[PDB]
Amino acid sequence: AGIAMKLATDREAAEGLGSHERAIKYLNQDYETLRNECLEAGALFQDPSFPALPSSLGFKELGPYSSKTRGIEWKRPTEICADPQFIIGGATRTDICQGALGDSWLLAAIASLTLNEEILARVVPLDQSFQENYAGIFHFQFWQYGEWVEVVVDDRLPTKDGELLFVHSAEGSEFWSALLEKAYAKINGCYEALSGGATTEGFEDFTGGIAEWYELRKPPPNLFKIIQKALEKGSLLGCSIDIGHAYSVTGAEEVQKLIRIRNPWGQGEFWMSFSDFLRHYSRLEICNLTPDTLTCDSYKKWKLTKMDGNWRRGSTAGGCRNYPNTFWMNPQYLIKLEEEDEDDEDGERGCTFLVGLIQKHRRRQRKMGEDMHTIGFGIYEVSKNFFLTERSDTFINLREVLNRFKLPPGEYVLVPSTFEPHKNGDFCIRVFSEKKADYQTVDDEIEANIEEIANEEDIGDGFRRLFAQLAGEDAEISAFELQTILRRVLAKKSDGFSIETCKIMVDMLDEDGSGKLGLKEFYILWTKIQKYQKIYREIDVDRSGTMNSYEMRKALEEAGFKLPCQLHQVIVARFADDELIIDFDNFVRCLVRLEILFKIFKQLDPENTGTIQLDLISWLSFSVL
Amino acid sequence: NESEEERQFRKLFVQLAGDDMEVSATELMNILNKVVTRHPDLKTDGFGIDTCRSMVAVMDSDTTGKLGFEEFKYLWNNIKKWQGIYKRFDTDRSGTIGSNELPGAFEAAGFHLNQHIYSMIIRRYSDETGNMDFDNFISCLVRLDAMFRAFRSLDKNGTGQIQVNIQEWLQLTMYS
Repeated sequence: AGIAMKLATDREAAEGLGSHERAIKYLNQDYETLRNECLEAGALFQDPSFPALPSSLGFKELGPYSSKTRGIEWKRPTEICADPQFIIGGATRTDICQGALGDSWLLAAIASLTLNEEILARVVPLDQSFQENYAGIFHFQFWQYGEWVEVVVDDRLPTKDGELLFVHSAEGSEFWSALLEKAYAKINGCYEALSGGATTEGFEDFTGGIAEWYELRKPPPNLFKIIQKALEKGSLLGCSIDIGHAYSVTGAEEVQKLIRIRNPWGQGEFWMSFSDFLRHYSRLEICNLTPDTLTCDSYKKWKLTKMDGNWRRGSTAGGCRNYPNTFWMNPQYLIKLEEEDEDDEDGERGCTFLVGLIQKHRRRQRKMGEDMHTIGFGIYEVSKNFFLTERSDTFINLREVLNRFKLPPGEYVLVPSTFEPHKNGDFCIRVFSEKKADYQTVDDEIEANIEEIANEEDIGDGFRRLFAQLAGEDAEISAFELQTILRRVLAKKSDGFSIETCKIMVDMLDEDGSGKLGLKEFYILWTKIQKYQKIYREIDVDRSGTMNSYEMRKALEEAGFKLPCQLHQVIVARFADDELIIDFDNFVRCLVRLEILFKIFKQLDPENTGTIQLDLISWLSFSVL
Repeated sequence: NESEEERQFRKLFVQLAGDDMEVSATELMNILNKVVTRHPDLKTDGFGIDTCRSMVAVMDSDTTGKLGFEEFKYLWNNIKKWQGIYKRFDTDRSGTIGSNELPGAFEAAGFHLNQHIYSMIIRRYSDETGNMDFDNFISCLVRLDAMFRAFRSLDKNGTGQIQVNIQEWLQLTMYS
């Protein structure tokens, strides 16, 4: 925990940890290890971090003491089938079904998977079985808000009267499907979490793709071309009718307008009018693959970019153009296209792209699609942009919000947010586009420009007597001597610098190396302090004795500093009180450490490499002193 | 499945935050200024807010100003050790440790540096009297702990060195 952790993880991700080739070991569990361990011991696997107990079932509908979970017998594949198989190839259809417990969104998600190898495999390692190095363990790979996470489960599946209570094929022989659902429950905390699920989400987590989705009631014009264009790129589509069986869409050719409709629980597809479509089905869901999903040598893929961000109450949580005091404070991004979508009818000048903003897991989300803020973004045509900032709107409260665009080449700025300001969250924005697009972050570069005041001859003759008559016997003031004095020029706006502050004050300007302030140094302090009161003065437009969090950005700039949004979050989280207020004592204390923390760096970094190198000892000293 | 203690606090958690399970500084300040401020088995007014804000910071990896329960649990556990090391060195039960005991109490605490650093830490957490109240003794150990944990996190391989760009340097030192 703490910052040093996120930083290590961050560095790890930048080395590829969390990419499909190097997925994150969920809970730090590794499949090969634990498997081998169980093999050396001639035991079958028993997962400690999601045992065959109530825990893994539910907390409310599927809770402990709940009758629905009373008298479940967890049993392993060998104990409900003579010959358990992981997966059979040839698969031309599906017969998965749901047990008496267990949401039916899994049907369609799993059904989509069983009709593309390259897909399935991306989430279900094929090298797996009951006949090879079997030890009652399996493993899967899910996509999680932008990165991949490998989850491991022991095979015991839940059953009442020897009937599987969840996802399970009707034949009764192939176990992979039931075992995938077990691991997905796992990374969501328990089966019951999967209760209200959406198929686009879990299908998103089974693929790494992005779901684009249309209430047929109110289709857009140009849909058929969208249908057709997805099928070329390779996207799984899925349609159905609202109360309820899921079908997909496998083709979309003119002759007339006509799209072919498959049903995986059949062995096969069938033609139907696009117009009849519109009329028999009520949803259409499209799921666009990342370009590294299929290895089709020229299948034309999406070009993908993604980035990660945060909102934090007090600094970065602004959002919605409805709130112009703060909207500009959200984190900003620049999307810049070049090759317009190539010609055919359309209309131009069309670089086509998908924008997705997904919201990362919050610590109270016990179940799918619950406690999901309202989120949204703006795009704008052409340093952090100010208040003087092309579709925007459509601010839904789903886990992911998405909008398809086609806009002229050039530069655009994306600003994602929540609808009302002040809500903490993380997010990932991905952009899939026809041609190479570019992404860059736009924010203030880090910059400490502090005016080098001084001291030169003169120095108030009043100054002079003043410090001597204050230093006492040594002609030096301590953080303490200093403490009380300032408390005097102070109470007579504020109730004194705290004692910690005082101390850092002294740390900054000591240099004598002695813990005490000479005459010259106590005049620098004093001028900086006066400088801090000025700045603090103006920001306190409202002349309230206090400053709101949201104003530090600006404050800090007048004090000669420019930071990026994450450093801004760290200041308000560390220097403000609930209610987003920063007292005058905090404020300067902040600004002093920040001056010191930059100094130490440029000095250890005199050639400006952009990085400094420290050994425990030197770390402990600088870092605390 | 956890020390009856932790599962009680937990109440104080669920009361204050619900399913969020997290706690502000000042909220968490209270909770601590209760188990340890009532008891005359130990002299101390209470933990400072500042002291308190730090506990949260070094243990917040999401930069939200909240201390998660799991993290709370790590903190408390060392907090109760460092309780051990406190009393064990506050002979006079003054509500301070006199200067000359600290370096024992510190080495006691698992952290072993030299004279040169203790001649600084002491010189920076003590009072004019050169003695460190409990507040300070704990606050320090909280830091030291986290700057040590920070380095391990940034040296996963073995070099006994870390290299930080500027953003890393200020995240790691401003949130501390």
